[PDB]
Amino acid sequence: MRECISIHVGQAGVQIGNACWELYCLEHGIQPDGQMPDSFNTFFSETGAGKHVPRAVFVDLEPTVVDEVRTGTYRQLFHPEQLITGKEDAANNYARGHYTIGKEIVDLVLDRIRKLADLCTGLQGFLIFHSFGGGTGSGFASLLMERLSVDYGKKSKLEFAIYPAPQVSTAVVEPYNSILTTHTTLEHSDCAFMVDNEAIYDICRRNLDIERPTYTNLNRLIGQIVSSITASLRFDGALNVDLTEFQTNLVPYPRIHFPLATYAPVISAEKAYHEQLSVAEITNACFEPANQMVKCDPRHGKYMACCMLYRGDVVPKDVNAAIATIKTKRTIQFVDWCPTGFKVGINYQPPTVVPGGDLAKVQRAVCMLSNTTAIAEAWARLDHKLDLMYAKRAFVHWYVGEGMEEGEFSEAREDLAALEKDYEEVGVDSV
Amino acid sequence: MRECISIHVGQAGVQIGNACWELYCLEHGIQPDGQMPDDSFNTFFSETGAGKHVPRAVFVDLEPTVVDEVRTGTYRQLFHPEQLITGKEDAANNYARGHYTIGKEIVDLVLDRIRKLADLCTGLQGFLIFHSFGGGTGSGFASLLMERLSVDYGKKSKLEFAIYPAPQVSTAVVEPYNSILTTHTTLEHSDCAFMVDNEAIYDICRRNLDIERPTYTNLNRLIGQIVSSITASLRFDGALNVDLTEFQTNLVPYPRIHFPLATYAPVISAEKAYHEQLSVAEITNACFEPANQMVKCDPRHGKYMACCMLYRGDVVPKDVNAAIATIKTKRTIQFVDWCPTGFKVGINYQPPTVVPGGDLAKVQRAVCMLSNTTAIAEAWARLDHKLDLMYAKRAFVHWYVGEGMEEGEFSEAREDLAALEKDYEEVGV
Amino acid sequence: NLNRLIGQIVSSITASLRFDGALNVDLTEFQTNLVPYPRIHFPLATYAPVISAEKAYHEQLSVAEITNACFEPANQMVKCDPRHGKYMACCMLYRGDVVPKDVNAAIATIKTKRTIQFVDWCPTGFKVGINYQPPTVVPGGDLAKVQRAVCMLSNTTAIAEAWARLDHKLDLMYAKRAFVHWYVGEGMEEGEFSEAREDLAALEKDYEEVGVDSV
Amino acid sequence: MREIVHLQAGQCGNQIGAKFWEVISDEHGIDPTGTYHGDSDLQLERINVYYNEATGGKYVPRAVLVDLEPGTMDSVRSGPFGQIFRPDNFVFGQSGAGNNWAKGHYTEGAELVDSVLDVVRKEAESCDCLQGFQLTHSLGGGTGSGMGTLLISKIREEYPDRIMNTFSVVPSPKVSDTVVEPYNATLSVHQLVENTDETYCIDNEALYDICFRTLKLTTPTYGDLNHLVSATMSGVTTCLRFPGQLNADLRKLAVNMVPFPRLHFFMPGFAPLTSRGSQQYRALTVPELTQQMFDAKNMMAACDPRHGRYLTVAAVFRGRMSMKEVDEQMLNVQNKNSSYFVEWIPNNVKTAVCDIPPRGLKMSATFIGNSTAIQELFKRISEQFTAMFRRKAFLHWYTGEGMDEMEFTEAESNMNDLVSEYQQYQ
Amino acid sequence: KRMVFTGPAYVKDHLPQVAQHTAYIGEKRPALEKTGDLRYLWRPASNRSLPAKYKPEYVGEIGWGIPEYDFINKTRLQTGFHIKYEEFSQAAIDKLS
Ligand SMILES: Nc1nc2c(ncn2[C@@H]2O[C@H](COP(=O)(O)OP(=O)(O)OP(=O)(O)O)[C@@H](O)[C@H]2O)c(=O)[nH]1
Ligand SMILES: Nc1nc2c(ncn2[C@@H]2O[C@H](COP(=O)(O)OP(=O)(O)OP(=O)(O)O)[C@@H](O)[C@H]2O)c(=O)[nH]1
Ligand SMILES: Nc1nc2c(ncn2[C@@H]2O[C@H](COP(=O)(O)OP(=O)(O)O)[C@@H](O)[C@H]2O)c(=O)[nH]1
Ligand SMILES: [Mg+2]
Ligand SMILES: [Mg+2]
Repeated sequence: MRECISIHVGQAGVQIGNACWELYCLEHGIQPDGQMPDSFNTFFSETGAGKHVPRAVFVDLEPTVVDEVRTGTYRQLFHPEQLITGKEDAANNYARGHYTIGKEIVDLVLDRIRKLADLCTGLQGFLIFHSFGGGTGSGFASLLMERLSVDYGKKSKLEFAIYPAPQVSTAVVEPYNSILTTHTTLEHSDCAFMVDNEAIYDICRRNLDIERPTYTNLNRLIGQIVSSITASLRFDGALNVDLTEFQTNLVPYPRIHFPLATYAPVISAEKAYHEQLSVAEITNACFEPANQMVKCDPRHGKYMACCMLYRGDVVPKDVNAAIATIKTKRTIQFVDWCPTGFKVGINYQPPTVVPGGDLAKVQRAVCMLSNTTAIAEAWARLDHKLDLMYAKRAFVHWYVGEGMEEGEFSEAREDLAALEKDYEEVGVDSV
Repeated sequence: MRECISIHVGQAGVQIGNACWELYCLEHGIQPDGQMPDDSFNTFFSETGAGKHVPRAVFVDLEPTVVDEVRTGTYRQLFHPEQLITGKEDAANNYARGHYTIGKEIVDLVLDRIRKLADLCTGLQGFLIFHSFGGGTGSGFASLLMERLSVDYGKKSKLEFAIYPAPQVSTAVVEPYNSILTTHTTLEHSDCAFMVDNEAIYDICRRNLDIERPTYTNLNRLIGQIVSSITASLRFDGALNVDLTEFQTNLVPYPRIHFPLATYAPVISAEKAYHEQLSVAEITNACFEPANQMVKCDPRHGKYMACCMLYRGDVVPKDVNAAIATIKTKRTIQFVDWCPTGFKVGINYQPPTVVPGGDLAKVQRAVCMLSNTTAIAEAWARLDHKLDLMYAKRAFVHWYVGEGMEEGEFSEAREDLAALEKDYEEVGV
Repeated sequence: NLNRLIGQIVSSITASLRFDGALNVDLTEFQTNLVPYPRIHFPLATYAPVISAEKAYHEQLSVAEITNACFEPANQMVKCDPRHGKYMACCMLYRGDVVPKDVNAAIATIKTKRTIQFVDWCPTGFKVGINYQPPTVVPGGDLAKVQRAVCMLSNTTAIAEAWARLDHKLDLMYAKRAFVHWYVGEGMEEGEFSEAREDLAALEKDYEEVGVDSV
Repeated sequence: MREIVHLQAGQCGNQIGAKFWEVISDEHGIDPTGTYHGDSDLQLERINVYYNEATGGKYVPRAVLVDLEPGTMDSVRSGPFGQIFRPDNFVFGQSGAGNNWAKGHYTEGAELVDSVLDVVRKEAESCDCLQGFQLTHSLGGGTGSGMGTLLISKIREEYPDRIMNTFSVVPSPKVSDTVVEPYNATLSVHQLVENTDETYCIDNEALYDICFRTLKLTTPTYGDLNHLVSATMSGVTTCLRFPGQLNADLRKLAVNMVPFPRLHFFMPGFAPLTSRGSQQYRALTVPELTQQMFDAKNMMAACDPRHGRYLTVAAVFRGRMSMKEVDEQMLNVQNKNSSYFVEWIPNNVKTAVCDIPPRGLKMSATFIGNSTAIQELFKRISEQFTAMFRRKAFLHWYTGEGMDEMEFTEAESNMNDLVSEYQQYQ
Repeated sequence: KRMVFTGPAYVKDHLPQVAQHTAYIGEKRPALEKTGDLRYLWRPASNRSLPAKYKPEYVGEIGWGIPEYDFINKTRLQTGFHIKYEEFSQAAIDKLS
């Protein structure tokens, strides 16, 4: 009745998901083999043999990220036919996820998506995990978006993309790949959330006591920000929102569908002995630039729309007091054509703690979903990084030999310049 | 009073029976020595006063190397010593040697044993003839068996479980010669001829099962599971019991168009069956794909004519009609305009049994569709092409004529199969 | 709840044969008084003091108003309005402690009212009989325990209006020959219904033609 | 002393009778072994209508069991209530009909009808005053349709002054359970039109719909499906076994229900149908009962009466109730729905009441309806027939027996005359 | 043709396999608002269940309480209003006979 389908395409998606499903099975009573010694079918499917198989499609075109899942402790909990494995790595080429080697495996992914959705009766969205830098996450996700939006249609697909940071990066062809995967997803998507790894590094350095972080900590934080989205289905609260509720509260225009996501009480265990974690400080603790999970200061933009989901012992009385004081300060920018701005959601389920994880046992937690005009500088810098390299068509000779012509970059340029002019058109006011 | 007499002729027939009668003793309480430590065994097993149970089958072959395995197998105390008839000379992939020279010499022994088995019977209604279209004994000696039985026992419905030759992979070379003649001499004496292909169980065991590199013994178990699904209603109760007479007045519209297929839906490993939901609306939906059938021919070339469904275990009827009502609403699954009814259901009330050390899962539901499609006309067309390319230069004619054949019956079975193809095109207008 | 009313009507009818009174009426003066013609013998029936065990003891029940509420059209056992027809001959049977004088008093009131109309050839109209015994009551009965009772028999021409719908029902049914094969199977002709309808129409003609005057 | 004789042919008729005798044995307090163990003396008072008395207080049903195959009576006898049936009344054949009307009518039916007539002549002449015959079969089956109609023909020739009533299962509108179902149904109901007196048509899909929406039962079986047929089955002969304020036997309903001899195709119903989770919250009174009656989705046939008009409607009530409200509500439901009844008949509803409600229900009732909307049920059968017959789909199992094409043509002609007769009165 | 016996070798009868559970495996969690059986439509409760009675055991019916509540009609019974057969009526009765 309240199901959701997860597709973890690329390496980043499944390396998020291996901790994400630990979080999901820990919030319920499911052992890691698949047995329990309603309120679970939003993410799992109980079978007659007593096993609890999740609804997830793990897909990568190279095997070295799914075989440790197939030999790990979750080998008895998954369904060993949906763990789709390719042969050759996409290898950071958009040609090798959308044109050459992605098209002989996408039929199996579509068939497994259809088989997973036929069992359900109350579908209300998708949870697609990818990244905007690589080749699998930017090539194969954009391939199946065009299929899922033409065979399902009105369903509200939700996606999670890791945006390339300003300063730190790993690939050097990702200015091409991000614009290429933006050009196709922009007309077949609903609400995708940007996260930058540099901002999570700053967060895990500043208000988190642990230095020298691995990728597991970042994946745990991302799993916590996803688990707060779907906390209103398996747990009933005061103000409940569904998955298609997000589709109509954060997308002012069909082109502008890139909001951010911040988790407010990302604080240590030793420092939590010292703080009064009331809702008043929590509500504006996420509003600081030091806690935003995208490296962009809000003051050069305006907060176009905002959505908050609360958890734990949160009374709605002081929520109104906390949210009223935010729009009284002059620095939280707001312009004329959106006077309301905010939306609230509450629940009675405390945020859980994974043993061995770093996040402390806090009992009040909010996540903010917000789309700002302070993201146009990221598009400007990606546009500059593309046009500095296309001055003499540098890396094109790998792409053209594997499926498409040179003209596909000019169309992406004409798309992103239109997006930039749309953002600066939205920013100005009408007197 | 619903008995069956099983005829296993040919290497393929005896090797299939080695699995069918392994399953049958397991489904009842029959020990391998023929002992049962409350009378549902009677459709396949007899009764002798010490408590011994003797099956009703005739294992007959022309070379001894196969039946000698059964004589020294793990079932040597079960079968009647006389009912394992064997010859002394192999027919050697020759319709002539199995139909005119060696088969006529030994055909009286098997008919006598069949007559004795029918004299032990009281309410016999079916014949289960197991062979393959490939070799000499299963194509010539089986043909002579149905020729003699159809004139002797009258209107008794004989059902035939024959192995079709695949158009791409085949063992022998003379395969079209040994299939065309038996199809010509079978077409007026059979009632229903369920056809199974070897390549289409290979791809199923590669795909549905995670089996790589299988043998014949994996194929024979699936064949035995289907044949047990056919005669499940004679042994156990259920909402709708389907005996062998309405497999015959329901599945075949015209006296010549009697070549139906078979398909077993819940075929899956015993490890994937944990994590997959075996709902009746799913297995029926997962029965009509071209990739889940035991004939290579894609059903999208033609239109279905009559389909019969057999359900085992706790299958309740409304999801049955919901499933085959959603089937009727699919534009891909196309029927003929002259059959608005189309389907037939039968419900049984026991779960499908699994042999220990087997491959198939422990499941509570089971579907066996016996479809009859126009698309088998292509399967006759390619074998017609194979006939015409060989006979044009008399490729292997002398091996046949030298064993009591002529030239004219080669040039009449071609016209017989041309007429059969013309009939198959006629029903699709 | 109806069979006790019919039993009370029939017990009031034969009340004079059972108990003594001032004016006993035997079963022959009913015929001589209420039946003018051999064919015109279809009267009504009215039991006026029909009341509950609670709406009886809030009121006095004299003979002036139990003889008055009886003439209203909401108290007879056949659905017909007496204002359409003309009364032919009327019989009143009083049970219980009824002095004979106020019977004639209420009679003089009834003949005074112009809202009801009689036929001209009946200058007398009313035959009365006073039984001296009160009615009895049933355990668990609907009817109250009362001292006075009256049962009217009224020959009116308004009962032909009750016959004016059943013939219409027959004209609706017989036109399409419905339900006829159940009758004509056991020794019946298709034309018997025709003569039955003609006999009923003759009865309607008789009731129409009695109430006219020749001057 | 108005005895009835029960007949059952085919596995559908046998498994419907196996639940009807469940209901009747529960009503009269009869043990599985055949002993009376109820409380009241009213349940024993007319036990002769459905049961035959024997010595020692053992009661045997007056049922005749038959088919062509030994498949289903082995389960019928070995069930919970299989010991009550007489071992003499078990007659059977050898070859299954194979869903063939030819095999159940001329080859095997001809050599098996003689023993069934032996059993019926044994049982019928022992009764004091036989009221009529009752049969259960399936229109789409082989040994039911082919041989129960032979039984009807062979019985109607010997008692021409009784009442014949059949208990049919019509082919479903959407999903067919047999591909020769129009072939096996057209001939059967062609023989059924001229011989029987009152028939009752049951569709499986309508029962699934009423068990899924009104009953809120997502998973009913066939055994629970036959319980509603048993409900409308025992509700029509309740006045022959129990006293009431206004009694009506089977012949009274036959007189009040059939205006012309070829129009006797009735749709059965049942009034108090609730869910399990909504039992505490029903408040059974006559208004909601008669409002649940005339609802189009309370019907046990696949015919929605909105496309047609009711001719005559029966309503047999059972239990403690008063009487003005019954007449008032058959006035009301006829008054506001005058477009759905016939204007050339003044009163369309026949009412009857009884005094003893069923075991555990405050009151109950049974709906029988003669509507001209049943012409669409024969129309789809005629369309499927004339689509299969045009290309000679499966005919060679009939002319391969010894039939003729012209008998198929005259069966289709009779169907068209019946449809035209039902359409003409609209 | 008819058998004397429906069992093996023309002796005794056939005892089929009986399904122990004719109902349906709830493969998922079985619902609380699920009306699984259908014998609940008229089930008599254990021990206490209402029998079948007649009109004298009814209320407000015919023959109900006639000898019990006879005191209501006693005042109409004890009056001296019934006609007593005197000498002349008895003489007429004897005159006819
Ligand atoms: N948070 C997080 N980010 C990751 C993780 N693994 C890789 N990334 C990010 O992913 C970016 C590169 O894109 P990928 O998703 O790895 O590329 P891909 O989709 O796997 O394409 P291929 O490597 O060709 O298969 C890097 O810049 C990393 O920042 C991870 O485990 N956690
Ligand atoms: N599926 C299946 N096919 C078999 C099996 N055994 C033999 N075959 C088939 O048998 C064919 C070989 O010709 P046969 O019919 O066995 O030859 P024959 O008539 O028996 O003559 P002999 O082999 O000498 O006894 C091949 O096409 C095989 O596909 C088996 O166990 N399973
Ligand atoms: N409601 C119900 N229908 C049944 C039952 N058994 C069979 N049927 C119906 O009977 C039809 C099959 O015809 P059938 O009489 O069984 O064939 P036959 O026995 O060879 O004459 C199917 O359409 C079923 O819907 C049952 O127990 N209950
Ligand atoms: Mg990778
Ligand atoms: Mg061989």
